[PDB]
Amino acid sequence: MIVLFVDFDYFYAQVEEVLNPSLKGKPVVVCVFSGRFEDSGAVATANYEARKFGVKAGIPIVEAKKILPNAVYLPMRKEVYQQVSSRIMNLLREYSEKIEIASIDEAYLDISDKVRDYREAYNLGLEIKNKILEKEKITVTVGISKNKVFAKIAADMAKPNGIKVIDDEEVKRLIRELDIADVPGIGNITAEKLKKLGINKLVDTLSIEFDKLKGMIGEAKAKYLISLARDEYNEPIRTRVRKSIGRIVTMKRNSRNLEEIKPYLFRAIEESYYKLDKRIPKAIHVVAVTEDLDIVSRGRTFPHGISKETAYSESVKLLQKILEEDERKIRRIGVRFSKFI
DNA sequence: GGGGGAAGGATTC
DNA sequence: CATGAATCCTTCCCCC
Ligand SMILES: Nc1ncnc2c1ncn2[C@H]1C[C@H](O)[C@@H](COP(=O)(O)OP(=O)(O)OP(=O)(O)O)O1
Ligand SMILES: [Ca+2]
Ligand SMILES: [Ca+2]
Ligand SMILES: [Ca+2]
Repeated sequence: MIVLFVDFDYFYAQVEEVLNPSLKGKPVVVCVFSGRFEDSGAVATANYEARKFGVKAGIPIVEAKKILPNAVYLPMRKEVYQQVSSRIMNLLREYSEKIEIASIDEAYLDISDKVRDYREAYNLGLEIKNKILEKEKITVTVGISKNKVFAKIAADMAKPNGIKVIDDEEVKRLIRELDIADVPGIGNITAEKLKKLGINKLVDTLSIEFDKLKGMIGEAKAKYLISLARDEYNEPIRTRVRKSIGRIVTMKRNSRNLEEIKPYLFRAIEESYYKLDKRIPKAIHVVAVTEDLDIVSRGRTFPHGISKETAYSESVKLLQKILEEDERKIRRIGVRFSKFI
């Protein structure tokens, strides 16, 4: 089995560079403006010119301007990036019918029956980078290995605008030298739990009784890491379909007033329904972000589909339930629809 | 005991 | 200061 992972470089900002080439070379910061005070919000992503100085995804726009006050700041345009992404995704289909689209800018290709070895896979890589660079003017990093995880790790090491292969020989090496934290699916919270257990590299997970592992990070995460350490991880490439659709907005100011909140909530439902387009949900959840960045939610599944009318009234109750069951103020309110018919 | 779904949350990218 | 969706976990609950 041979996997080829494609990851587009600094995607949102690169698409803005493509649409306005006079930007290539200058630090570009794509942000989400919360409408609260001035320049309130966060950075969705930034090109590398900007990342050299610490401006990256997740930091306040405010801290970014303090560092790069003259950089170009642009408001995120998700719809545009999505259509550009869809076109690139369609180009990849012509290289394998077995393709897994993991996110707006990541995709795994199962190229076992289109190639015989790593030389041809690597070659197919350059061919794909070029096809995309020509047709869309988007540079992408490619990763190639025996399974999805290592394909992705490969790209993580080769980005930006790179390509790298991790042969079986190097796979066994990494399982021993690679920092467990660099393994996809291992975030700051799990990496921490892993250190207290003394597990610092993939291999280390073998010198520990599975039961203590399952207890600390869960069974799923345990079997996952153990199979990667044993080098028997071989999850297939599957076409994934939406199981959920929703939206959450930020308020001008925190609140607990049902009447002051409703507008934002209804706005979220209107936009969610628009995205459902033909899909009908049997379940709805109202999600709130408390004044201290905590997340609470109340839901309800119905035996039948939900009409926009029902959604509107039901969401109000679930919101009231949240207020009744939590004294804190709400910072962000929103809805989520799932269990489509 | 244990299947199976539902609800609220934890984590990750 | 702090802007969509998947997968997994724990606890309930109904029930044969
Ligand atoms: N914190 C975030 N907030 C909003 N969107 C995000 C965030 N992190 C990532 N994204 C989105 C927008 C990015 O362009 C896209 C690509 O995934 P990402 O992990 O960030 O790849 P990257 O390291 O190559 O840079 P880039 O973010 O520009 O693509 O995912
Ligand atoms: Ca990515
Ligand atoms: Ca990317
Ligand atoms: Ca990590």
